Amino acid sequence: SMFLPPPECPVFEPSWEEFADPFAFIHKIRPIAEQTGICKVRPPPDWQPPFACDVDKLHFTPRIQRLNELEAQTRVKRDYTLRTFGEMADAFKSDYFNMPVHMVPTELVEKEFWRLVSTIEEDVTVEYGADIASKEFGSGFPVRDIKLSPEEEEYLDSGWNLNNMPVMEQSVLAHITADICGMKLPWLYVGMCFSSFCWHIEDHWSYSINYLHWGEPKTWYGVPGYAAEQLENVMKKLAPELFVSQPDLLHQLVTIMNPNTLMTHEVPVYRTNQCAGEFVITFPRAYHSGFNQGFNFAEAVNFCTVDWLPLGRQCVEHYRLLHRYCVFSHDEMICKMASKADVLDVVVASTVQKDMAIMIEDEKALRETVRKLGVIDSERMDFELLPDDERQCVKCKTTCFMSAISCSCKPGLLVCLHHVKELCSCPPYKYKLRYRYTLDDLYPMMNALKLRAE
Ligand SMILES: CCN(/C=C/N(C)C)C(=O)CNCc1cc(C(=O)O)ccn1
Ligand SMILES: [Mn+2]
Ligand code: NI
Ligand SMILES: [Zn+2]
Repeated sequence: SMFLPPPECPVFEPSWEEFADPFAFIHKIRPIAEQTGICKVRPPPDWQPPFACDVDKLHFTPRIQRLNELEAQTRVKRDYTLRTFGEMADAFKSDYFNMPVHMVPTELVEKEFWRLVSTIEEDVTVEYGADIASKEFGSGFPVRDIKLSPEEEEYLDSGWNLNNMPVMEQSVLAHITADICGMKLPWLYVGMCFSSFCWHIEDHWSYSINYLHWGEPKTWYGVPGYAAEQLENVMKKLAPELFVSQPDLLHQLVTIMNPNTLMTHEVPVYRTNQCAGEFVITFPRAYHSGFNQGFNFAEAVNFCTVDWLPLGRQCVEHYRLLHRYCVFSHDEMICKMASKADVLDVVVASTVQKDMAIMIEDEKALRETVRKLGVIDSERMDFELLPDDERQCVKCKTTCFMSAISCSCKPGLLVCLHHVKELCSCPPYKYKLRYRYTLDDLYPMMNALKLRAE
């Protein structure tokens, strides 16, 4: 009546053989899990990585969260150690319910969270150590440096050690060297009761893998990729403030919204309580949100497989339509992988080859189009050398790589080939096509992938 819990998302309990290879396992579950957006994976009972960080020596400054439904919050933002944060978090939850922490039922915390965010008259604020870079704070998983124990060493090379997943051969980012805003490095989340993550999808519609190392559960809500635009239409009607365009990547607006509201508008929503030692996997373009039941410690990483690759291209097209900034150039990634065709995994090579064929035919059509507009002059340009802010389309903000148009009248400015008319006031003969590759350069790059693929 007040809150109706969404149905449970799928839970998988792989055997050790199934678990050994995460890419194979994630591909196998895709038919089921992509219908729910999120799923939970319980590792085999003996897979128990030991936790390595320290409670007194690592510091962080958490974000302050006002728990108000539909209120705009920025997606990324007093000093605490893990010890002092834990003391604050435990006292908060204990005092809130006047109970011991392990006695507060998860169902009650969930009901209370949704009551609390709905009520104007409540002004409950909490703190969340969110989006902490593993660079500075260190990973919860073992990494090669401190002398590691034999127990720690068993997990250095695990496929489910989140440090390794981005650099394994079946990762399409394995041979990519640009630093990509942390898409290959894990991020940490130090939670307390009611600290929350707003509704969002991942950069470039990537997967995410999320591991709860220890503490009280993390409650999730998830929506399948197929329903993403449904959800966005519901949210735009109820909170249009969130859909006004932002000046950069760091100004993304997000919010808390009751999943019953989505369910009332026929958006499918699934839930789970993720406990210590369990993974949650989010699928491409799968909206998710949630909150922590109490003091806890989680680690997550973006993840990009051969299954994701075609969706990556659709994402950048969607970003262009919305005038939203890219984290990296998808075409640049594809061309980097083509330049390493000889060392790619053969299934990766085959998949890149297919995406490259689409890229080449689209580029051919765009170049024919701008030529018909009277852009005659051209010059090769190594787009990859330019900082991102020097190669964004004036109009749609896409990061250019394959080609762009420049104008001697407006020095430094570029547009992508969809927006030739938006660059400058001057006639078309004053423009120049700047291109990374000739069409004749591209066909052999694609053939190398084909040879590798066999
Ligand atoms: C892969 C980690 N990541 C990238 C970090 N930022 C770009 C800094 C994310 O944005 C993950 N998405 C936010 C989020 C946070 C939580 C959480 O607070 O536990 C759960 C699910 N998703
Ligand atoms: Mn996320
Ligand atoms: Ni437009
Ligand atoms: Zn453009």
